[PDB]
This record gives sequence, C-alpha cells and structure tokens, in this order.
Amino acid sequence: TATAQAMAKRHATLYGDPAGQSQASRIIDVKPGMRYVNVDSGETVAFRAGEKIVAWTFAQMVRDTSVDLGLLMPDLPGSAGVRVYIDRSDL
Amino acid sequence: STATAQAMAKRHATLYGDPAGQSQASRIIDVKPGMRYVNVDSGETVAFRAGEKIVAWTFAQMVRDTSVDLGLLMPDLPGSAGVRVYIDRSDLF
Ligand SMILES: [Cl-]
Ligand SMILES: [Cl-]
Ligand SMILES: [Cl-]
Ligand SMILES: [Cl-]
Ligand SMILES: [Cl-]
Ligand SMILES: [Cl-]
Ligand SMILES: [Cl-]
Ligand SMILES: [Cl-]
Ligand SMILES: [Cl-]
Ligand SMILES: [Cl-]
Ligand SMILES: [Mg+2]
Repeated sequence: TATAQAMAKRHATLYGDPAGQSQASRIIDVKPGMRYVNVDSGETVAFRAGEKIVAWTFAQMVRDTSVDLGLLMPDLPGSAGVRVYIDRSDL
Repeated sequence: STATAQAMAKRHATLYGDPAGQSQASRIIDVKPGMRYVNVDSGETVAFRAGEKIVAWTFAQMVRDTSVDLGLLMPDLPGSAGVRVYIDRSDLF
C-alpha cells in the first residue's frame, strides 16, 4: 500500500509536479459529476474541495494526453474519476 | 445605445462559434463569482450554468489559440461577463 502510493506518485510525475497553491493561475472547484477539465502544458492549476486545496504544474506533454485527477491528487476529495485533458506543448 | 451594442456583441460572438443545446454538451461548467477563465477546445460543445440557468455553445474551429469573453457569447447567463474563455487551436488546419 505504501508501495502502491509510491508507484502512483511515480506515475503521476509523467504529468507534472506538485506546486504551491500560491503559484496557481486559477482555482477549480472539484464538484460531483463535473466529468473533466482542460489544462495546458505548463499551466499551474489549484483544485479545491471544501477547505482542501492541492495545486499542480502540468508538464510539457509530447502529445495530447489525459489522466485521472485521482492519480495526481488521491487525497483531494472527489478527485477520482475526474478526467484531466492536457494540451500538447507548443514547444 | 444599449441595443445596437447587443447586436454588435452577437456579431463578435459569431466569430467564436454557435449557440448549442444542452443535450449536446459534453460537460457543464459552473459560472461562479470571481471565476476568471476556462479552457475549451475548438469544436467543443460546452454548457455553462448559473444557478439553474444553463446556456450551451459550440466553439468554432480556430486557426490559433484565442480567447473571448463569455459575457459576449451569452449575455443572458448571469455572471458570464468577465469570464474569459480560452479556445485551443483547431487540429483541422
Ligand atoms: Cl477547464
Ligand atoms: Cl489546503
Ligand atoms: Cl517536461
Ligand atoms: Cl493529494
Ligand atoms: Cl476522490
Ligand atoms: Cl459536467
Ligand atoms: Cl469578480
Ligand atoms: Cl452557479
Ligand atoms: Cl473578446
Ligand atoms: Cl445568453
Ligand atoms: Mg490542442
């Protein structure tokens, strides 16, 4: 389990890095049934569920990619099942 | 005054896509006080909600990344003005 959490954190690294919420350019409220969000390569986004806030800087992706928000932030309530579509990098 | 403006706003909005029905939208975006932007794809059909009012839009196929104010796309959705929609470039070019 601790090992499964380590595995998930390693996989999550493909998609970017944790960031300070002070660094975010927007805060998205994670709501039941929201389905998905769209983010840009390199964008820093804070995700909020009540008083819990977790932020993330998306990596420069080689192609359009998507990922479950629950992989990036398992501790954020309501994150599982919300799809994150990350736009390919301009670079 | 008030009126002519309405008409030129609809004209501006037309460059960015077409009114859509909620039944064709792939997601519903909550429009809340303080919201500043959202990201949509060229060709995406998105519904925007204020309380229980829902207005949907199908974004045009854009030659480059561009933005438009939601308040110009849907003046009758309360709180839409000031929310900027970032539209990703179309893959069709
Ligand atoms: Cl979004
Ligand atoms: Cl927090
Ligand atoms: Cl990278
Ligand atoms: Cl987390
Ligand atoms: Cl969850
Ligand atoms: Cl939705
Ligand atoms: Cl405001
Ligand atoms: Cl609302
Ligand atoms: Cl505009
Ligand atoms: Cl409207
Ligand atoms: Mg794209």
